[PDB]
Amino acid sequence: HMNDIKQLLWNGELNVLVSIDPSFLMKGSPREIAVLRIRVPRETYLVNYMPLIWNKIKSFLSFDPEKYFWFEHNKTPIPWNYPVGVLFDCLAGKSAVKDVLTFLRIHLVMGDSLPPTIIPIASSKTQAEKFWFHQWKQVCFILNGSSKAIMSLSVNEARKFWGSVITRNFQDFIEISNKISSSRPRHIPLIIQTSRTSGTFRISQPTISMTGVNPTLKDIEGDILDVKEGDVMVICQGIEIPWHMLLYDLYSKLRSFDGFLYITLVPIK
Amino acid sequence: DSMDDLLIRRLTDRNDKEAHLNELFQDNSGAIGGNI
Repeated sequence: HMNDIKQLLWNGELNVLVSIDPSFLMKGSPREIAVLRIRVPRETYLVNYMPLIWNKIKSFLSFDPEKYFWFEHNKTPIPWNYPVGVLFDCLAGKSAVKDVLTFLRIHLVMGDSLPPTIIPIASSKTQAEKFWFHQWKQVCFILNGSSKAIMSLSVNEARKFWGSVITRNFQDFIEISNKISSSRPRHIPLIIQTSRTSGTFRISQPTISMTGVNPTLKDIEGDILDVKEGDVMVICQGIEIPWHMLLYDLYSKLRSFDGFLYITLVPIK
Repeated sequence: DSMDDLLIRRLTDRNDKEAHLNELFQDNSGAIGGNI
């Protein structure tokens, strides 16, 4: 059922190897300082781990805490403002005394010339919450036609909503997310992306009306395929999704923790 | 339900595979979700 499925997504979790570039550290500091081996939920943001990072390297920093900070994967800038699982799917591709280790390698970097479209890691401890709540405000509007449902939550209710993401309180998350919208969607909050690993990466947020209709993924093939296509596998929440899958079902069950349903397109052959 | 059964099956498998060798990533064992 739905909640069982949502519980599986909530329990989603990855092995993440974080490396701190020497640029942040004092020449000669212990190896263990620049490395963190952690478990990170698919439904969260990498930025929620800055406190953990800072607390470990504080005593060995190479500066007094005008450079910018951001994450990278194999020398390629990676946006912190997407759920970790979505970043993973984008990097994994078809991947959806010797063993296969499934993990995400992340490197904390600094610099003066902030990379294109990259939102730097802030010192403002409400950066993620502010961005995330703004995500849900858009979602409420997309789903209900208005943002009334979310604006009506008490201030503490909204804080409790974000709080559940940090504490992993499934009950609270389900409680508030459902309150924002539990009716049938007017439109679907859908984001479509390709790979950040292979080829020319692209992302789109097509407008998809749901009033009086019940489209399948195939039905919206016009938003998924490009002009050149007029050989694509759809990956959502790290798994393969059939073309006959109903969009309402997909959204209502597999949407991410920021309220948006994300699909990753990967070449089959 | 069979579609839901398909979802559960693939998501469970996903979690299992992604949980493999988690013993090597225990530096935040007491704070999975990070911190405020």
